[PDB]
Amino acid sequence: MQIFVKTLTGKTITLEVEPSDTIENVKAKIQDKEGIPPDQQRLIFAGKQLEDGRTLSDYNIQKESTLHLVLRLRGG
Amino acid sequence: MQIFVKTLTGKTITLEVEPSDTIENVKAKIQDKEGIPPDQQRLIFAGKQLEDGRTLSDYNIQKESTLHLVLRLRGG
Amino acid sequence: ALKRINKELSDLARDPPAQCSAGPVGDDMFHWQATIMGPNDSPYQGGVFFLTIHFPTDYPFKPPKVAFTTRIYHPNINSNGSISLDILRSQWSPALTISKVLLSICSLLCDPNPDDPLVPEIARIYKTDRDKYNRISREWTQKYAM
Amino acid sequence: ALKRINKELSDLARDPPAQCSAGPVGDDMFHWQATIMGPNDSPYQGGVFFLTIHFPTDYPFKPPKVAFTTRIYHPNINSNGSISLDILRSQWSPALTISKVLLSICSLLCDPNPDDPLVPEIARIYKTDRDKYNRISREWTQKYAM
Repeated sequence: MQIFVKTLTGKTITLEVEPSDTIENVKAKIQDKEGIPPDQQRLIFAGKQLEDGRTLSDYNIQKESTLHLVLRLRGG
Repeated sequence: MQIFVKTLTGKTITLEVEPSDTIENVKAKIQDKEGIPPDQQRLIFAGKQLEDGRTLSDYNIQKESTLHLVLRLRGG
Repeated sequence: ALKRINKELSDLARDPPAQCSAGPVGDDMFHWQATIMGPNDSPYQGGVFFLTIHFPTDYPFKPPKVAFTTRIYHPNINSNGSISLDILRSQWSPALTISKVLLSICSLLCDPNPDDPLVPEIARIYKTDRDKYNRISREWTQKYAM
Repeated sequence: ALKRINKELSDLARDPPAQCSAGPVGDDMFHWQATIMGPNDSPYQGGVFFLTIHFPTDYPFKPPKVAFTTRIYHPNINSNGSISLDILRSQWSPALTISKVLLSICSLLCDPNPDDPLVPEIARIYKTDRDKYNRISREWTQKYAM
């Protein structure tokens, strides 16, 4: 399955995933392409902030859905 | 004469006034110090909401009395 | 109202608002949760702001109740998250959509209406000292919106 | 705070920080403006960077609010000029001085803290591609700091 992640710079990431992939797995794929650790990743979809231990189908994310990647500051 | 105005943020304003000063004049003094127009001003004392066309002595407000300044929304 | 709520929900699906998203929190269509990215122009940039949307039974005859859950420094938005926007009250139209409401809110963040404020002290700062307002607004974005 | 602000202001007068300066912008002691020369070692060399310092009423119990007004390419400094330095937040001490804060900032420019970044993409570049970070950092110095 194919989904999109939109960054604050206006770039679009193109990921290959499955509906059973966790939000943790997705952040790991985003790290493969962008080199940003999941630490500093934060995903938004359908008004929700996506939790790491849930799957894409839990949030009913489907093909061609666009996720929003934003900052996750631990305050430094 | 000296009176105090307490705001919702917990700040205390210190005003210089006279017993014959109208509530309109007092709100104008509050504007001088806080920059809030009388529009958005609302004063409470002795269980009453203070009317603009009456004097401090009408409400028998005297030295060291503390007035309460609260919001006056016109609804926007 | 349920059919109207679904049509709107799907509509966002085909043409999704940039830097915005919304959905039912759970299984209740009437109660939605939404996010707004701090607008690029604004001092809110980089913050993510969460909002709640509740649709009245009489919707769309009556406007949705919308509030901030994330804390924000705005003349038109109070500590409890309540919003002073015309579209939510006097100027509501059944013709209007949540997407429009979210767009209106984003615009509100870029350009506040100080003259008819919800917080008088913030409006005063925005008016007489824009630098201080931009500086404080930024402090709150990092403090509460990151 | 006013006496403390004056003592600090004068202190810089007797022992002035090299490649740094600060003062009240105008007649308000609480609001100061400061400059930092790009450190000789760093890729920021030759740039002049301006900063704002605002002292809280409770200073020095509470830290001064410091931000860049000049644009800069740094992992620890964002587009809005906000600074992620420990001394400004968790590690503040009333014992500390603006001179120390400016010194700390200069050190920060020489050696960024990527692992705890304010801009993740820049930190990634500094970490995996230092040459690209040094090259881009130089581009911005001329573009924005000269």
